Amino acid sequence: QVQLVQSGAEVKKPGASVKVSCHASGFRFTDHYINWLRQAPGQEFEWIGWINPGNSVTHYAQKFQARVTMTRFGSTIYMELNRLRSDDTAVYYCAREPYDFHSGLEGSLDYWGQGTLVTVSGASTKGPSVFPLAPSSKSTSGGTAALGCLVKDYFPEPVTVSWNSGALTSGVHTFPAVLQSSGLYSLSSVVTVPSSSLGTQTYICNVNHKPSNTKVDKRVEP
Amino acid sequence: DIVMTQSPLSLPVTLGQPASISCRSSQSLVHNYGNTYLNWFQQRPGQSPRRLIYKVSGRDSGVPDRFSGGGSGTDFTLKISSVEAEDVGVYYCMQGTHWPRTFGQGTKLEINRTVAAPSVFIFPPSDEQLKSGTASVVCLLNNFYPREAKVQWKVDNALQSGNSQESVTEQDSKDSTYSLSSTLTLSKADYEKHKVYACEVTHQGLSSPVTKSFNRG
Ligand SMILES: *[C@@H]1O[C@H](CO)[C@@H](O)[C@H](O)[C@H]1NC(C)=O
Repeated sequence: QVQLVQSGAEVKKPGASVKVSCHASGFRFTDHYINWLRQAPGQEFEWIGWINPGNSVTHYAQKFQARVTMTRFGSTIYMELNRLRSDDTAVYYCAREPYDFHSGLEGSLDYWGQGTLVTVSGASTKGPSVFPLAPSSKSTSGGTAALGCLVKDYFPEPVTVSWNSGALTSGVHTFPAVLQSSGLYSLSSVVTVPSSSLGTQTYICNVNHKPSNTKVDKRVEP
Repeated sequence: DIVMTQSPLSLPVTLGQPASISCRSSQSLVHNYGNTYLNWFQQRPGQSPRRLIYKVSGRDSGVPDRFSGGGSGTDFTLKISSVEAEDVGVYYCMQGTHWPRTFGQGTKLEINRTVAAPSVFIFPPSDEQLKSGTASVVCLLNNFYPREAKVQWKVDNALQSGNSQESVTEQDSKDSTYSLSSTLTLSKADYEKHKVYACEVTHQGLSSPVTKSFNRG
């Protein structure tokens, strides 16, 4: 099965460098080369370039030609962007492009990675505080209860939140982050569970803020 | 260097109805042995792109039959015969004839379904948080349509004017609904100055405003 697993979200200061990873599996680089692109939120996709993961022969768009470097080791492809600036904050993607030994690169992308968020900021990073959103009688509806986790005061984005170590995904709503007046983010993740289960099942929010290397497992009790 | 333009930048479509998106290129996308390298990708909320169409009219196994693509030279079209809940997201066109690869601005397929009333919940400040100095009350609106909803914070029947944040999710890939989170934040001092904290919600699926509330004590 084809998988393109990229590295974690990073945060650098202006002028510094960022190196992004893309580990490939399920195919060979013999007949599949690797593209790197990026996407600013409000913008569309910008194409960064491609690499032949065999001989490490590269081809960069002129916009990034001066400060980009694509490399490879084993089944992992790296994309290094130097002299970072404020408008380099975007979600970076790797993508697979099949290769024919006659006619060469097919003009298409078939598989993408999950992408990595890269933000450029001089500000220091800050891990999040995690407070419970406890299920109450004010949280119950049609025999269903809603509980959650409030992730506050972190910088920068993003924070990933799972529930019960990936054993719970149904009814989960992880809301988009909100910027406070402090200059810090804050988001809330919630889930609807059976009310009849509030005394038998265990509900844990797993919070990860990789830019600060912070991991918080909070237990939500009724 | 080969500019791509998409004709409806936003496309409100009711379920079970067809839809079409146009892509226009500044140059001819025909290459070598007559191959026209035009691609159509789909990007659902919070996911990676997924290829729907290759070489103008090619479609992989796994991509639904309701997806088709046509056109020629500098004018192409992606068509969905009957729009479904999972079709929500942003669609892109991408050329592969020349370098650099270029995309369209993207078409936002906004899905329209029956009116859904929101599930209104509320959460009092945590005990761990109160020991820090701040208090955050959370108002939760679950699975409603349309997207337009009003949330009003009431502190002892006093309409609040500037101590809350708000956030709306993207459209759900299964029920085409929305969810909303409001967070009223005060100092532990200002939290302990009042008693009743309420969120009043106004939405088209509610005959009368639903007011959730909790009193300290
Ligand atoms: C959206 O779909 C509903 C369900 O059939 C339909 O009645 C309505 O007219 C559509 N659009 C609007 C503007 O409500």
